[PDB]
Amino acid sequence: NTINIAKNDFSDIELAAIPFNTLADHYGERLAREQLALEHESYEMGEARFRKMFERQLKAGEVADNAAAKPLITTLLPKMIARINDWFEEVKAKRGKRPTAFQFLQEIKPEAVAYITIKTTLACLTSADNTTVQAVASAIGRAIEDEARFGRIRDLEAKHFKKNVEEQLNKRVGHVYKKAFMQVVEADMLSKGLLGGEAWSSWHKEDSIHVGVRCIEMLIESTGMVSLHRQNAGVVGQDSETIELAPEYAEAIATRAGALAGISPMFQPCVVPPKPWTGITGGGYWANGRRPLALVRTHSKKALMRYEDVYMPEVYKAINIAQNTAWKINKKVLAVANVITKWKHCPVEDIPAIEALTAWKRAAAAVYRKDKARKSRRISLEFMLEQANKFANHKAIWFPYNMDWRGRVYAVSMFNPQGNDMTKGLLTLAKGKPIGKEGYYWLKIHGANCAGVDKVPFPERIKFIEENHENIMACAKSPLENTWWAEQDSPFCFLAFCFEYAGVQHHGLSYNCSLPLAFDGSCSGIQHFSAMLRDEVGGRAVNLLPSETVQDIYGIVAKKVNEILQADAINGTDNEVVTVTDENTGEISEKVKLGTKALAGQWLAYGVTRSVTKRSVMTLAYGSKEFGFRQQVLEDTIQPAIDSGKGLMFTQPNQAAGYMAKLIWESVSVTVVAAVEAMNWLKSAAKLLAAEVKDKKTGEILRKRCAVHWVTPDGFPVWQEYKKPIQTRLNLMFLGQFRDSEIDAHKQESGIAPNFVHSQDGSHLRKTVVWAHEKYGIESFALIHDSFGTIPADAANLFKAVRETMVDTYESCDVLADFYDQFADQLHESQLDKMPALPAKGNLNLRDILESDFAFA
DNA sequence: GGAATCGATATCGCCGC
RNA sequence: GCGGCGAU
DNA sequence: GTCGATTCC
Ligand SMILES: Nc1ncnc2c1ncn2[C@@H]1O[C@H](COP(=O)(O)CP(=O)(O)OP(=O)(O)O)[C@@H](O)[C@H]1O
Ligand SMILES: [Mg+2]
Ligand SMILES: [Mg+2]
Repeated sequence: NTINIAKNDFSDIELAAIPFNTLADHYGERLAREQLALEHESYEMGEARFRKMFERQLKAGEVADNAAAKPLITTLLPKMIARINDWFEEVKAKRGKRPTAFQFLQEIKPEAVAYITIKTTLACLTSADNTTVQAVASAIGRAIEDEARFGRIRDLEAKHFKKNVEEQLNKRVGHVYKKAFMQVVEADMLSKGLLGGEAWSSWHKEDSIHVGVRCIEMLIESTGMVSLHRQNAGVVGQDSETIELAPEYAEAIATRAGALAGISPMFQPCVVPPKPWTGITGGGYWANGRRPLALVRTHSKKALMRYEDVYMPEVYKAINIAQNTAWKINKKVLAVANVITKWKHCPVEDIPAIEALTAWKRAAAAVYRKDKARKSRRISLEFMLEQANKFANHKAIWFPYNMDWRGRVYAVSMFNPQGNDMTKGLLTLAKGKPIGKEGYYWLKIHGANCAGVDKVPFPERIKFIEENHENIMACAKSPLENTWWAEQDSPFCFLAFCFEYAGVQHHGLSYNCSLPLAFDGSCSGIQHFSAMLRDEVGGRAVNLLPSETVQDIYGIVAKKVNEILQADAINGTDNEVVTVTDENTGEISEKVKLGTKALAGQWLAYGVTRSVTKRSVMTLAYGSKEFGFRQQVLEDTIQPAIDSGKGLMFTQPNQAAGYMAKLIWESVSVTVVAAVEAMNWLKSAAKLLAAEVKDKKTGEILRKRCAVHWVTPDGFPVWQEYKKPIQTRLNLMFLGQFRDSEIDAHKQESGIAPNFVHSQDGSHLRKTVVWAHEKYGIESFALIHDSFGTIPADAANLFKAVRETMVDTYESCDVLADFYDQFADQLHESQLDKMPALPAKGNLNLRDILESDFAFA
């Protein structure tokens, strides 16, 4: 019984009587009457959102795992753990055989029990009918039992062995299986590890009821959450004492849930250009919803305020400029999806084209997930395709844009430009230009990108387009009769285009064409680093330097690795049988340690190509180094290998993947040395600044833990402040939640590298939005972090504006150093030496960028 | 110092138990 | 919180 | 299960 918010609350955002004459005037009565009734819906779609989710929270008893009920259990668990702590001193300070519950409740951490009760309590209390203290008490015990039993595993026996457990534990969902897991763990733990009995088999259902009853007692004692009243006293088959939730506390919830359901808005797009950003907040949507948009998406309220008075117009315009872009539904494209999705889970998934256990149960696991997604993935489809259907007859729709704490612009709504193929393919720009002989040279280029040809020179890409002109046309003539679009690396977009490419043919270059051609960078990551350090080797790689042949970072590190293989294939170490005794069993074993010489043999035997290197290198920007590739190598190619038929050669999977790692790791830390250096330098910087330098002779705080802060080239300032709570409260099979804060130096030193590049690309895009807006009449953009698009016509320009906006930023500054000046005077006296120097620069000439056909942006 | 522990892919979003 | 999805 | 790097004895 939740306080329906859908009253005077949402009523707030009045779509007919509010100071909205501002919009009316500016766009009209209808659109301004629309924008507000929409926004209003968003919330109405937000409340509903909350209810149905809250419905199944009660309907499974998980009403404790709901933010609506978590504020009570915060003042409710201190009262209850204290009373059980006095009660343990009440019978300990009194001779005579100790109560039935007290023998057991002396095994499970009291705090735990304390909670265990609260939860399963409210859970059964929200059941259909059965609330009797009989079944109730039975439940509580049932559970507490489990925790003293399997919590001993996590306490002494698997002190470290638990590592191998935790993992498969969390992965296990639902009370049942989690138990299924812990019993089988127990049966093998005493079968090898620590020995003893199982003094829980003596725990009769009686013992269980006993526990579950003395607790509840403690519960109505310490608190009044539940009043223990008699149900029809004076009857033999009706007089049963039962539990009821204190009407007061029930209101707390119904109320907390009420106000909650009103801050989860379903952000739609706008009917009228968004409300420019004046600062910090109030931006994007127009109404004054009980959920304003922040300029920046941040975690802590204070962190957002640090912006309030900051100056940065370069930035405020970017958002605003970019946010003004008008788009429209691709009415043609949509009636294609409107057909094929109603005849297929995935319009483009299947179209008629021309180690025993640990493996059989390996693929079995597959077949499970692969169907999880196929159903989650359609859950998102059904959404888009709906949104899309709402706004198909609208003349033009707009998207508000925030930023993440590090810069990056995002749209606000759910259905947005930064979608997936299908998504992006329903979205084309509202104002067009006529195309022109140069505007169409780019339609076509795009068309080449959308079909997968993009690592071959632009004429080529055009060759392609032209060789298949008939096809394309086919598709655009009749889309449903031809699946050639579909099979294309980006179908729904690539078919976006085919309807344009046939508009050209029917109207010659005078064709008004609003479709977003987009210029994607190579690996923004390495790029920036390689520029901010003039690394010609590296830039070459991401195509910072112009070339005739599209350079492919993966393909080249592939290379550098095949070169090491063959070098070990001839020299290198030989095998080696080393003895490995198990940590749990103490059993002796024989394991031959494949040597470089052979490992390679295999590698070579398998067939190393771009595809064995991609992921590792493409994530190299987020941190992964030598260690993290193993896992990747192994599962991204070694496993699916064996599990595919090939893989024979993979005698020691782990060893083959331990090795390939290092190879990769050596082959990239020489191709993008830049990225390597810049990242590590940065990583140092943050470590230091994270540290809590003291004197271990006073154990005195010399310079507390410093966060990290810098300012992007376009005026944006980023604040890397990762906080870790000092709490804790792990539970086994039920929950295990909440119980001040401090900077978590690890998170801190981790997230610098990525974040920094990530705020940087940030600046860069915000600038090209501006630059190419002011300097060239371009007023219509497609923004995807590292992907800029515009209409066929302004296209020619964009392409250059970027290669421009870029070289400007790297020429004019050295964020690396600038970044120094930022913390420099914050490094305590003592650490002034552990801070390595800014790596030397290179011989790259940024100005080359301006002529790199392939480093689009 | 030396032996004992955490940790290893970044930010945004949606959905779900 | 874990799971999955999707965006770079 | 390698590499190491930071913590407490
Ligand atoms: N290990 C990883 N973890 C998370 N996201 C990853 C990832 N590896 C790749 N991705 C994402 O997956 C996407 C891969 O798309 P692809 O089309 O395979 C890459 P690409 O950069 O166009 O090169 P390609 O043409 O060689 O495929 C990237 O957009 C990236 O953001
Ligand atoms: Mg690609
Ligand atoms: Mg990526």
